[PDB]
Amino acid sequence: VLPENMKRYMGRDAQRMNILAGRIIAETVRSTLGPKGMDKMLVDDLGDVVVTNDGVTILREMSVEHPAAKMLIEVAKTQEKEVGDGTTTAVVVAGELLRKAEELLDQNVHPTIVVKGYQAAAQKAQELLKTIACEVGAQDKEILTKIAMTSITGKGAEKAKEKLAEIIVEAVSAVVDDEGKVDKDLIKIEKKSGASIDDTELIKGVLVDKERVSAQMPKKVTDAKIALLNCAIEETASEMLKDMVAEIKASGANVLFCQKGIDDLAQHYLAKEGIVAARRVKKSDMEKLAKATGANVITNIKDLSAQDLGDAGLVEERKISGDSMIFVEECKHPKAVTMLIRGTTEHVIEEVARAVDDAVGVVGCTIEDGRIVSGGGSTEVELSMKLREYAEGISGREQLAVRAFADALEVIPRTLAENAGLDAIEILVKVRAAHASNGNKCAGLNVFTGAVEDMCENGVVEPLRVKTQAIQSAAESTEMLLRIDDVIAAE
Amino acid sequence: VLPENMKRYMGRDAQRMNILAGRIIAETVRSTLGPKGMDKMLVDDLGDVVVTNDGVTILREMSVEHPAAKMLIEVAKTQEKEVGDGTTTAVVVAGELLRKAEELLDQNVHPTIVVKGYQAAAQKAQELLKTIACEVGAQDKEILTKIAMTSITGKGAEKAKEKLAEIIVEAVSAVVDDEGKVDKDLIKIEKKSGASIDDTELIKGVLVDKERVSAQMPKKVTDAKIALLNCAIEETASEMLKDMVAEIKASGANVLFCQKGIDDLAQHYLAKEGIVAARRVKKSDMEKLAKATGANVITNIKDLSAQDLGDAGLVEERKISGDSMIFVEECKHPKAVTMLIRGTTEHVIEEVARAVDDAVGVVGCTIEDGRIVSGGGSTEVELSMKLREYAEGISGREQLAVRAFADALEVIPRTLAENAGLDAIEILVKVRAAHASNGNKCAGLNVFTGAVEDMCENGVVEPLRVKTQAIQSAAESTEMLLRIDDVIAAE
Repeated sequence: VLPENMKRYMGRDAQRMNILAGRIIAETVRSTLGPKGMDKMLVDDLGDVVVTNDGVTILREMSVEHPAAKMLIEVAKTQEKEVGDGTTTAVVVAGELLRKAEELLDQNVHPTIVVKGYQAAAQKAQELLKTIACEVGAQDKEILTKIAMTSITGKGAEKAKEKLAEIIVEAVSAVVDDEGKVDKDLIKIEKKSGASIDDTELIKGVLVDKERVSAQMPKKVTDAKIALLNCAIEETASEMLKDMVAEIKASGANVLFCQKGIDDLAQHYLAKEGIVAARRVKKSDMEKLAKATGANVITNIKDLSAQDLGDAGLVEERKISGDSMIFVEECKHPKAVTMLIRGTTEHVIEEVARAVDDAVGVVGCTIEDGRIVSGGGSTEVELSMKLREYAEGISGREQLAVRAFADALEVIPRTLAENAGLDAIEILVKVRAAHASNGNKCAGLNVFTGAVEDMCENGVVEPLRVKTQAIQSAAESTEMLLRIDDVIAAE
Repeated sequence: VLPENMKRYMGRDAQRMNILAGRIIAETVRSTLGPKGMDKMLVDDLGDVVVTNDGVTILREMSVEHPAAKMLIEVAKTQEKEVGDGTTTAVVVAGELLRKAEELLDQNVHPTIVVKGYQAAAQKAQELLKTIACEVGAQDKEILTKIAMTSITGKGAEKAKEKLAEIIVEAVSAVVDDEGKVDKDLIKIEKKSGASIDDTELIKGVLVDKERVSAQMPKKVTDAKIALLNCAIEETASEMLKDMVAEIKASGANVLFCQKGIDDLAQHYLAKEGIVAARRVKKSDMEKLAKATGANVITNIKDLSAQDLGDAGLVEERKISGDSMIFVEECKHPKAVTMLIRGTTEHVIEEVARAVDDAVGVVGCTIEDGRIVSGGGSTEVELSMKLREYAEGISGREQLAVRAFADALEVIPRTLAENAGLDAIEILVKVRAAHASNGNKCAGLNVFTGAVEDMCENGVVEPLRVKTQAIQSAAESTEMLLRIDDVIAAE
């Protein structure tokens, strides 16, 4: 009757295997979300040994056995590539969810009915998540720097947060054309040693990774006409390589970045005339230096010409913490802007590089939705006491659906209390009571002193595409995994 | 007396082996049919994980042990080649039927007897299944949509049932010649993203997934003379390839679709005159472009010529969902018709394409056969109560067998009760009672409210192709399988 891999589990047998798998990797992930947790150390196979707190990776490495348990990576995985933030959230409440869906299924529910609850309480939840929404519109600066600070919390520096959420709002407020499309690609993040957390600056242009070629070429130009060649100023020795260099100084460059190198004796001519030049320079390089400086990007070094060519307000080669790089400031029309990040080690620079990228992301969310929620746990307790009262509206089995799915929304505000060594059942009361009466806004779980607070007036708050995706893609993922009743296993 | 590998079973020994092999099988797949059916998770040696509801590939895969047990995919396998519908039917009430034929076999009686009831209860079944007939005409609209929607139930969308059914009945009622006959190959099924459920349409013609070869070619032709050139437009570079193109523009091709395509230089000749072309277009989008436009399909290009030639109102290359496709509407004489289909992903599409193709197979039989019946258990419970009082008719052994074959028909209707988690006892007396009385179209078992139900007056009803073959194929399978009673075994 079957063959090829076959040991077979319906009903109880089934329950066990899909609950244990999903419970598992929740426990995994429970104590990594927000201010109150904690670090994990992986090791595979290659005996290789790897500290991390962040949920995707964490289930990536760990070669899994449970196939059912494999379909749950899948649901943290599609929350990182998309939005980013909330890996954690989508998933954890995807295992909790399921525990609670066990108590029932042991009431012999018709798995039928329990889904007929958590669907109509997904849906309603949409109508809830949308109103607690405390609308503040798109380019208001106050709030931009409260969505940006929350882009920077639980992090190796949330400290900076006020200087990492400023030159960020200036750098996305400066990129986006026709209010309501929201571009990342544009904001590069360079990371150099020396400073503090607050000496991060926003050069209206492009800061690349580039020496001066020829030691010839003046180490700084004033009002410079930067060229872009993506393609060859290599030909083989004497003549060819002279005709390429005397045609750059024919058109109008002082400044040249070529994605395709330089020889010796051709930088000697470049520096003969007062032309500086930057070798090997990356095509990442190229496009940024194009919108910085103002450039239309060419093919070769042989089309290089002042007209497809830029305008730039200072251009020095600056050695910065024992490495040379090329700056390109005062930029006329930056689409797209680089933010210099001063910094600790490469590790706190990188992070203030990621505490902008996911800041520009998340504000490219308050362009397209200029909603703002709910200071982490906040909107949960609100959804709580609404959707409880929603339940007294359904009737039948779907009663017992929607009640359970509210009371498991208290999962996340709970653990972030517990992790915090707090009395849960006091605060819960504190926050719930203060949310029905203040609003969206006001109604928080602050870690610190331990009591309900204005994540708003702090503000401490996060974008709205974050909360939205994290809950939907999670919620419907764990009702798939709900619903397979029959496991015939095998490799 | 018997080789190698040996071991031998009758009666006790046997009956248990067979039955086991029977029942397991069934147990498996019972809980999968109807409103109420649950997925399954296969896995082979290879490692490959696999999620499927449908009986055939269920038993396909799962590499089975017992050679009697092998005789049991044969019986879901035939049911899928012919109609499709019902795989689950034939089979499950194949192995139930075997459970109850156990009670009597341990009764001692004469298999000979048991069979002797089951064949008269087949044949009188026939007489009952052509009365519960609620008979309409075949090219009516009402009952065309009912057939249509009952081809589109327990599925991915069931949803768009009513939109799914509209454009399928106008696609069938435009195919058929000489109201008797109900061809399938004339209805293509094109799948793109963008839309909702209800907005899928019926292009009186053919839509192919090919974009314009040559980027001179005019991107839109008004009153166009489509060519069909299966041939080679392939010659060696220069000359031979030109007078191949210059022979298209001689004829009166505007518009040209080649089964083998177009080199280089040829494109840029095509595109120089005004002639659009589509390269490596299958034999499939050949055929249906033929019927689409009106063409007679030809050998080569060099034949592609005015009269073998078509009439289409509209031919634009329109990027849809991302992707660029060639439309071919305004179709004078479609014998055969595309039906453009918008939802979701890949997946909601390809389902609406499969919820049409079964919808063109089961309207190809109320052409067939003229004739309607009531899903999920009008016909079963009605057989029940009639075949029951046909027992007290018969006298003998046969008694015993006709009773057990009726009470077996309570099977299906009842599981779909249990699976909704309702009470089967109170329903089955309500729908029996309702069906004696009101009629063959009207005594149902709606899972949703729970209660007996005018199939007919909702619009949930199924073809005839359908219940006819699924009860035949299955009945006389699983009494044949009764009747081997010795098992000598080898590897």
